[PDB]
Amino acid sequence: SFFPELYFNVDNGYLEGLVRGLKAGVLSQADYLNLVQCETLEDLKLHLQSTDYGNFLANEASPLTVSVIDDKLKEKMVVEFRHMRNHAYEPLASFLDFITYSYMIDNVILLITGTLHQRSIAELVPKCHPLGSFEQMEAVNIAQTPAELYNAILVDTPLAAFFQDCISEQDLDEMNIEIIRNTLYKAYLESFYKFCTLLGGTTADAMCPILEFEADRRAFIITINSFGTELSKEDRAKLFPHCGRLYPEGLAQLARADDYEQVKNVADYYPEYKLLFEGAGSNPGDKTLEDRFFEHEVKLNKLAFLNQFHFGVFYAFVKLKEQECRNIVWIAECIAQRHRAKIDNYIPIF
Amino acid sequence: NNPEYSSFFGVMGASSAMVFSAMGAAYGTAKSGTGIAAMSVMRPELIMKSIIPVVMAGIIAIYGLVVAVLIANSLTDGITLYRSFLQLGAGLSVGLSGLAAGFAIGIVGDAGVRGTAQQPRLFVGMILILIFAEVLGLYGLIVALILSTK
Amino acid sequence: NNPEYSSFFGVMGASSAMVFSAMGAAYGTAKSGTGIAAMSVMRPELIMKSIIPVVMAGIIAIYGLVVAVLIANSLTDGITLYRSFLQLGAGLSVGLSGLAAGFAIGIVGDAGVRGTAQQPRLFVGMILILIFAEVLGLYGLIVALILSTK
Amino acid sequence: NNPEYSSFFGVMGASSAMVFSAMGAAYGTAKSGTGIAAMSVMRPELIMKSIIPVVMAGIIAIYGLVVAVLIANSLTDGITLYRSFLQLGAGLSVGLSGLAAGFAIGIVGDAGVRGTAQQPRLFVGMILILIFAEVLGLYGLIVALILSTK
Amino acid sequence: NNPEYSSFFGVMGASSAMVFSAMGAAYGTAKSGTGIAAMSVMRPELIMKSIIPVVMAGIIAIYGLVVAVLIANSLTDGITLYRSFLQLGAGLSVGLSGLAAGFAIGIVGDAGVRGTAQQPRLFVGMILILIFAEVLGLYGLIVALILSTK
Amino acid sequence: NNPEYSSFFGVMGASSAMVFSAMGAAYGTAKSGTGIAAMSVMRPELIMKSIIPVVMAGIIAIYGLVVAVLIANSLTDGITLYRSFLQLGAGLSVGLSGLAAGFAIGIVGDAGVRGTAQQPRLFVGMILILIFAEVLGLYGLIVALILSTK
Amino acid sequence: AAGFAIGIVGDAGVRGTAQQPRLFVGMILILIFAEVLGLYGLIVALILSTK
Amino acid sequence: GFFSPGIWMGLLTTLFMLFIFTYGLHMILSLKTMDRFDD
Amino acid sequence: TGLELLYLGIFVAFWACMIVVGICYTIFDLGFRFDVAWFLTETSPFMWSNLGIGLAISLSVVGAAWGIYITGSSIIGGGVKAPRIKTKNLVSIIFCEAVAIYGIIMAIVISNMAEPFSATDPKAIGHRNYHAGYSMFGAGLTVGLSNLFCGVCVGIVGSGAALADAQNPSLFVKILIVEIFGSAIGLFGVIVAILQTSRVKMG
Ligand SMILES: CCCCCCCCCCCCCCCCCC(=O)OC[C@H](COP(=O)([O-])OCC[N+](C)(C)C)OC(=O)CCCCCCCCCCCCCCCCC
Ligand SMILES: CCCCCCCCCCCCCCCCCC(=O)OC[C@H](COP(=O)([O-])OCC[N+](C)(C)C)OC(=O)CCCCCCCCCCCCCCCCC
Ligand SMILES: CCCCCCCCCCCCCCCCCC(=O)OC[C@H](COP(=O)([O-])OCC[N+](C)(C)C)OC(=O)CCCCCCCCCCCCCCCCC
Ligand SMILES: CCCCCCCCCCCCCCCCCC(=O)OC[C@H](COP(=O)([O-])OCC[N+](C)(C)C)OC(=O)CCCCCCCCCCCCCCCCC
Ligand SMILES: CCCCCCCCCCCCCCCCCCCC(=O)O[C@H](COC(=O)CCCCCCCCCCCCCC)COP(=O)(O)OCCN
Ligand SMILES: CCCCCCCCCCCCCCCCCCCC(=O)O[C@H](COC(=O)CCCCCCCCCCCCCC)COP(=O)(O)OCCN
Ligand SMILES: CCCCCCCCCCCCCCCCCCCC(=O)O[C@H](COC(=O)CCCCCCCCCCCCCC)COP(=O)(O)OCCN
Ligand SMILES: CC(C)CCC[C@@H](C)[C@H]1CC[C@H]2[C@@H]3CC=C4C[C@@H](O)CC[C@]4(C)[C@H]3CC[C@]12C
Ligand SMILES: CC(C)CCC[C@@H](C)[C@H]1CC[C@H]2[C@@H]3CC=C4C[C@@H](O)CC[C@]4(C)[C@H]3CC[C@]12C
Ligand SMILES: CC(C)CCC[C@@H](C)[C@H]1CC[C@H]2[C@@H]3CC=C4C[C@@H](O)CC[C@]4(C)[C@H]3CC[C@]12C
Ligand SMILES: CC(C)CCC[C@@H](C)[C@H]1CC[C@H]2[C@@H]3CC=C4C[C@@H](O)CC[C@]4(C)[C@H]3CC[C@]12C
Ligand SMILES: CC(C)CCC[C@@H](C)[C@H]1CC[C@H]2[C@@H]3CC=C4C[C@@H](O)CC[C@]4(C)[C@H]3CC[C@]12C
Ligand SMILES: CC(C)CCC[C@@H](C)[C@H]1CC[C@H]2[C@@H]3CC=C4C[C@@H](O)CC[C@]4(C)[C@H]3CC[C@]12C
Ligand SMILES: CC(C)CCC[C@@H](C)[C@H]1CC[C@H]2[C@@H]3CC=C4C[C@@H](O)CC[C@]4(C)[C@H]3CC[C@]12C
Ligand SMILES: CC(C)CCC[C@@H](C)[C@H]1CC[C@H]2[C@@H]3CC=C4C[C@@H](O)CC[C@]4(C)[C@H]3CC[C@]12C
Ligand SMILES: CC(C)CCC[C@@H](C)[C@H]1CC[C@H]2[C@@H]3CC=C4C[C@@H](O)CC[C@]4(C)[C@H]3CC[C@]12C
Repeated sequence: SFFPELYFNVDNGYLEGLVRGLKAGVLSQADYLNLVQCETLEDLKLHLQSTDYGNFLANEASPLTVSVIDDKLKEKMVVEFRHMRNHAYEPLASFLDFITYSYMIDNVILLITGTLHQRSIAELVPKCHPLGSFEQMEAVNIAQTPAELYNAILVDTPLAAFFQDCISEQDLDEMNIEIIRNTLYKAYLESFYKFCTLLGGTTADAMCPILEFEADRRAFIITINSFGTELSKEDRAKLFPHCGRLYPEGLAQLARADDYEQVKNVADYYPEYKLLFEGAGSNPGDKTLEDRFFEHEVKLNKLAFLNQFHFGVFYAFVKLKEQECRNIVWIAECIAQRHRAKIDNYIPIF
Repeated sequence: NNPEYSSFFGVMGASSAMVFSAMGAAYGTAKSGTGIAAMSVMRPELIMKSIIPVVMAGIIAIYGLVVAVLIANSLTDGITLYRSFLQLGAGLSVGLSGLAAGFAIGIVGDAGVRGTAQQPRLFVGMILILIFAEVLGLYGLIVALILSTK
Repeated sequence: NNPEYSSFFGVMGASSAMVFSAMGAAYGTAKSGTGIAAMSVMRPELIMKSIIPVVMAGIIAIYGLVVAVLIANSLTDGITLYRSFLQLGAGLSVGLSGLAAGFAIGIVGDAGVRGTAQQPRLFVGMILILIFAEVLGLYGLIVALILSTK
Repeated sequence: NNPEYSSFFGVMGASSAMVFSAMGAAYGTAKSGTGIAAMSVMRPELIMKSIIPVVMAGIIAIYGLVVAVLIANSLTDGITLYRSFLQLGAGLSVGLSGLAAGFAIGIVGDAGVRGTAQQPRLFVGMILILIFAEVLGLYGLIVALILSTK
Repeated sequence: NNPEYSSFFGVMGASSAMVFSAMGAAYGTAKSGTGIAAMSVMRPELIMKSIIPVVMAGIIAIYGLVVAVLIANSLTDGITLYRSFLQLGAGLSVGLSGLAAGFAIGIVGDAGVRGTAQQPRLFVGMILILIFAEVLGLYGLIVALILSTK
Repeated sequence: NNPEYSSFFGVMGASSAMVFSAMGAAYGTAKSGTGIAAMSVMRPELIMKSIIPVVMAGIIAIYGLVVAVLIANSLTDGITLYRSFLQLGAGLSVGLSGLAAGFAIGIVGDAGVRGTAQQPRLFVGMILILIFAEVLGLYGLIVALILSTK
Repeated sequence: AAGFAIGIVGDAGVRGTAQQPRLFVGMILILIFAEVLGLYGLIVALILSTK
Repeated sequence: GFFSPGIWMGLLTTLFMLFIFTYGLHMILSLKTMDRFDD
Repeated sequence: TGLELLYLGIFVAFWACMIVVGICYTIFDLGFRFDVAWFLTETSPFMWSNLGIGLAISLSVVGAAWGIYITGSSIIGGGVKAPRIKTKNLVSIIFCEAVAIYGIIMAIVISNMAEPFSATDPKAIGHRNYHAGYSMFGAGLTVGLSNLFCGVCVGIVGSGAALADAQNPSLFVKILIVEIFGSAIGLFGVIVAILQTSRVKMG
């Protein structure tokens, strides 16, 4: 074993304690029930004020909206993550940067989509996710030139490594943005898994399961969604990350798969995914496959907190708080639309 | 009479017993404790049951202490080179066997405690594996006693 | 008419026989325990069936103990340098063969239990591979006995 | 008459022939078992046909045992230092050649079973590669015999 | 007349000749087997035509075996220190030349088989590069034979 | 009468008491300054309060300087081996104790400056931990004052 | 050791003073504390050499 | 001889001090500076 | 991994040199030069005794500081959102420092057994003085290393305990038992060192 116990706290111990303290503030099942019992968005804020969230929503206008609540939750998480990153050192700094690459991918996809449609990049900036902000000025004032934007990404963005999967800037106008996004995400997930493995120790032990499940769920959902589309099997198989546990012949069977029944047969070989697919009834009124995978992801991120001397705590906390913000936004949506029947679809955490 | 340097190896035998058995017990207790503390936020009622691997690591420390006391009581400034070597070997045996058993107990106890938080049925399996790892230190103590008494 | 440092090599043989065998058994037990804990969350019923690797590593430790006690009882004050070297060779042979077998058992048991959670049929194949890994330590024991009872 | 340290190199030859061959066979068995467990998830019927790597890895340990037993029998009180060098060289040759052959068998068998999980026609090629990686241990055994029997 | 330790370097020459040559051949075989396993999934009918790198590594091991057996047949009790050094040098030359040749064969064979899985014309280039790597072990054998027979 | 080299150990003890204490205090100062710089961008009013860990690292350096000055003023031409090695032991004690205490002070202060920036109440807790970290080096100095004046 | 301390502290301080001008005095004090380590080394060196 | 008693004592003392200094230098070289500052 | 590469290279080179040196000394019949007797004997007992005292104190302090930083980082990090950690979990620091207190106690006990010889010939120095130096060195090693490991273990366990307390107050009282068990190892080392230096007499 790497014996991280000896040296982890030299640099990252204070942040380990800090992130665990932050995780202790994620709403529990009782708090989720209390928020569910509300009647209006104002009452939602009122109940939420008793949790760790506090007065994050007191300043904003009395006529609360789901949009306002969602933006405030996003802003709070961005602030906390930015504080942790600012107080992090080299290895944990790279870990947190890898966490942010996920949103930087979507942001660059937005940038290229707007540019190919001749829209100002500066005017596209506000829609980008805060955690993936392109503070670099090389990819700004591009004059709506896709070639200039590709060069800017390559020169002054951490995505230059993932953009070597493509062959040239003509690929931006050639390939569909979804395929670009998913190729970028495959490369990013593979690099993230490699980095975690190189870190080794408790970090690898507690983090590789999460990335592996991410890869497997990406494979499953890409297969299930590309059935009725023009996305050929050959071009689909290029989008499966190789980190998952399906790499030997599992991804191959999925690539050859031509129906949800075949996808389920492939998933059967792995019991962990077998249960998720069995519970994913997919008919109206019961948990869908995406919801089952969300439950499994939350479970894995929670188990990430049973290890101690590892960076996986930060990724798990970021994902758990993302899920919590999604849950609160969903509860606010149910309150606003008066659809109390489905108000229990939120995936609980802790 | 015997060589002036003879007692060096018996001294190092007692020291090696104590130091290496202490290393093993310390690692076992540290790993098991960092497992127990992390788990207990999730399953607070399992702490007392999960304390057992810590006790096994302490037992490794006890074996090391026993052999070290034997050597330090049987060690004199004029002990034959033969007896000094015997005590060096007994010390190395107990210390390194306890080191291995402590590493094994730390790993097994941490993993088993985390699993028991998730799977209560695994407690007995964890206890079996911990006994099997503790029997290694017991073997080391047996060999150390044979050597030191011989 | 023999050196008084002759017993040093035989004592190191006994100490190594116990120590390295214990380290290999500890690696086997630790890895197999981690595997059992990981696989027990989903498939609790397989814990006792899957405890085999720990038993095999314990048998490796027992090989080491057997050879260590044989050497310890074969030791003597006027042990010729020849017999001392024979016992050192037997101790190194058993200890390091058991160490290699313990590494093999650790890896194979981890993989086997984790797979048998997914593939029930893999149990017998894992048992065969573990038998080969144990046979390695058995070979080491045979050589150690031949060397230590000349 | 002859130096008293020759038996040390003789027993070093024996213990090396055993230990390094055991380490090579252990690595081969561990890698092959990891590969077998990985591949058997989807293709259980090949669990037994994919055990040839482990048998071919155990053959290396058998080579090492043969040389170690030969050396241990040839050992005696008055072996010339030249005969002790011969035995040490035979042991080193068999042990390290078997260690290299075990590395090669482990890697080749792991890759071969993983591939055969997807392409049945690769089994014969894997068998031939394993034979080519086993003749290395065979050559080591031949050289060890030529040195020891001399 | 001659020092009693002269044959140490001769036995080391034989052992090195075999061991390092076997290590190089084993590395070549492992790398080539990994390449063959990787390629055979898509292009299975090329396995037999692609087994060549393993054969080249086997030839390197045969070079090592030839030199080792020659040294072991020219090794005598009254071996002059000069001839012992000659044999040690021959063994090291062939062994390490074969180790380098096996490294080259492994890398080139892996790359060439992976490429030939996509570009059929690359087969002849791979054979040429493998011959150019083989001649390195051939030169090592030449030098070792010259030194041994001198 | 006494060896001409007897003063080397005392000189090196003084040099160590200075150097290792200086390294520990430098680590403490560097880590605490990093923490203070990171914190100050948002809480400028806490710089003076948070400069305490730097002062305690300076105190570690002062203990080192004191013991080094004592040994350097006690060195003499006819310094016996007894006094020389007493001073070597005192220097090692002070140097390593100050090194470890400085490491602890640096780490704890870097943590606690940032913590107090967020939570004002943590200042007293940070001070409480830091005083223990410093009295570790103080214990080293106490043993040095016992030894160098034994 | 004092050079290590001064490098780390001064780099951090000069980079953080671009953000907070009030950190200059803190950086100066920490650098003084780092320099007194070299001064202690010099004091012991003089005591020894001029002994 | 290659070594004498004084050389042996000095070498062991210098070896212990080299170990201590190597530990300290390792812990110092492991020092890292922040790459970002809070807004 | 540059520094680890340097350490590994030094280790491998040193031990390859030792292997070849031992082979040479044995094979060339020059074993009589490899006089471990002469080494242990000419090497002054004062070196061993004072290295032992220095190690007893220094390694104990090293372990105490290791554990103190390991657990204080966690205490202070957790207390940013739950300051009660600072007031409650100081017991872990107390244990980590009791390690160093044991260290100084054993340094005193060992140093009390020192005394000059006024002899240089080994026959004059005698078994009593040689064994005294060796046993003081061994006791220093025992106490220092046992205290180092116990302090590191208690620090790891205390960081775990502080992190667990940051989330649920009623857990530290049950997790302190692990700290007590880890603390017992330092006491064991102290007892063994005392037994070793029980009948030790330089003079
Ligand atoms: C690379 C990292 C940095 C270095 C860190 C490690 C440093 C290791 C410390 C080296 C000092 C070793 C002790 C030297 C004295 C013993 C020498 C000896 O046994 O020979 C003299 C002994 C005794 O000699 P003697 O007693 O007959 O000589 C008369 C006595 N004197 C000389 C004192 C007057 O045996 C011989 O005579 C052998 C002659 C041949 C020399 C063989 C030496 C072995 C090493 C040679 C190869 C190098 C190995 C490294 C390989 C490459 C790297 C992996
Ligand atoms: C704060 C700690 C910092 C880190 C540690 C660094 C400390 C280095 C201290 C100097 C080296 C001392 C080594 C041990 C010898 C001590 C002296 C002694 O007792 O000898 C008396 C002895 C007394 O002799 P004797 O009586 O024992 O010998 C028997 C009699 N004769 C000699 C006739 C056979 O004499 C000597 O001076 C012995 C020679 C020792 C030479 C050792 C070589 C050291 C090389 C220095 C390091 C390399 C420098 C280059 C670096 C390059 C750039 C990085
Ligand atoms: C792969 C690595 C390359 C192999 C070589 C490694 C480097 C070793 C060379 C180190 C430099 C030393 C050269 C000789 C120096 C002169 C010494 C001398 O005077 O000798 C007197 C010594 C000692 O004295 P003596 O024995 O000659 O005198 C008689 C002494 N009585 C009476 C007691 C018996 O003996 C010799 O004459 C030695 C001659 C040959 C020495 C050659 C070096 C020995 C080490 C060789 C390598 C060992 C490993 C071999 C296997 C490796 C396989 C990977
Ligand atoms: C890497 C992990 C550590 C293990 C390897 C290194 C171990 C030793 C390193 C320390 C320095 C060298 C120690 C030996 C010094 C020489 C002592 C001496 O001359 O006296 C011998 C003594 C006495 O020699 P003697 O000449 O007095 O002979 C006795 C003569 N009468 C009885 C008449 C007095 O006897 C021995 O031969 C003891 C065996 C030990 C010496 C050989 C050391 C072996 C080093 C490792 C290589 C092993 C070869 C096989 C390789 C494969 C291994 C699996
Ligand atoms: C540049 C930086 C500053 C300078 C470097 C300082 C730090 C490095 C120094 C550390 C020591 C390195 C060298 C070790 C040599 C090992 C033994 C060599 C064998 C040898 O030939 O020694 C014989 C004596 O040795 C004996 O009698 C055997 C004693 C062996 C004891 C070894 C213990 C220490 C090393 C290994 C353990 C390390 C852990 C700490 C204990 C020589 O015989 P002669 O002809 O001189 O004899 C004269 C009377 N017969
Ligand atoms: C492997 C091939 C065969 C090798 C055989 C020869 C012997 C080994 C020599 C090294 C061989 C490999 C080359 C390594 C070069 C040195 C280590 C890396 C570079 C280095 O030292 O720089 C940084 C440390 O700073 C420094 O430069 C500080 C180093 C100086 C300190 C000197 C004190 C130690 C004295 C030795 C005695 C202690 C013994 C302890 C066991 C480390 O960089 P990084 O890893 O942070 O960055 C990553 C890249 N560098
Ligand atoms: C496969 C790997 C290799 C395994 C093989 C073992 C390797 C061990 C390495 C150590 C060296 C080999 C041991 C045997 C050689 C001992 C030295 C013999 C040379 C000799 O004649 O010295 C006598 C003194 O030695 C003595 O009386 C010394 C007795 C003690 C020797 C053993 C000590 C080794 C160091 C152990 C440290 C363990 C540390 C544990 C943490 C002479 O003396 P004399 O009385 O005839 O003097 C007459 C003066 N006029
Ligand atoms: C099992 C561990 C924890 C120790 C607790 C039991 C103690 C009291 C027992 C266990 C093994 C025992 C030793 C076993 C062997 C012998 C040899 C015999 O001729 C005299 C007594 C002596 C030296 C025993 C002393 C007491 C002993 C150490
Ligand atoms: C007591 C519990 C822990 C069971 C484990 C047994 C251990 C601790 C003890 C108890 C009795 C002991 C034996 C009692 C008597 C002797 C005879 C002596 O000449 C050599 C040691 C030897 C052979 C002891 C070996 C170790 C031993 C078996
Ligand atoms: C269950 C307990 C006994 C431990 C398991 C290992 C046992 C079976 C081992 C450990 C040491 C072994 C003994 C060691 C030495 C000898 C001397 C030999 O000439 C006959 C066998 C005999 C008497 C062995 C019998 C088996 C033995 C007692
Ligand atoms: C399949 C079974 C037989 C293997 C397990 C038992 C092994 C360890 C036993 C069975 C018979 C034993 C052999 C029987 C008799 C002797 C003669 C003695 O002078 C040297 C040891 C030697 C040569 C034994 C070595 C170990 C041995 C091979
Ligand atoms: C499953 C396979 C590997 C088993 C085959 C093992 C073979 C290679 C072994 C078993 C016993 C061995 C023989 C045992 C003894 C001798 C006598 C010796 O003077 C020459 C070699 C020779 C004749 C050996 C040759 C190799 C040998 C036949
Ligand atoms: C697993 C099995 C099938 C592989 C073969 C292993 C057995 C049969 C081998 C290993 C060691 C071998 C022995 C090695 C040495 C000698 C001494 C020689 O003068 C006669 C043959 C004899 C006695 C060999 C007989 C066969 C032997 C016992
Ligand atoms: C035929 C191929 C497959 C090789 C398999 C057998 C090998 C490993 C063994 C079995 C019996 C062995 C032979 C048995 C006896 C001797 C006599 C001796 O003075 C020189 C070596 C020599 C000539 C051996 C060479 C190697 C040998 C031929
Ligand atoms: C396929 C592999 C095993 C081929 C091995 C290489 C063969 C061709 C080599 C290796 C050693 C060689 C032998 C070495 C020594 C002698 C003795 C000499 O008086 C006649 C030739 C003879 C008998 C050689 C014949 C060829 C030989 C057997
Ligand atoms: C496979 C082949 C090409 C590689 C070996 C090259 C051949 C041609 C070389 C290698 C070593 C050489 C031998 C080395 C030494 C001697 C001794 C001399 O008095 C007569 C020639 C003779 C007997 C040489 C003949 C040619 C030789 C055998």
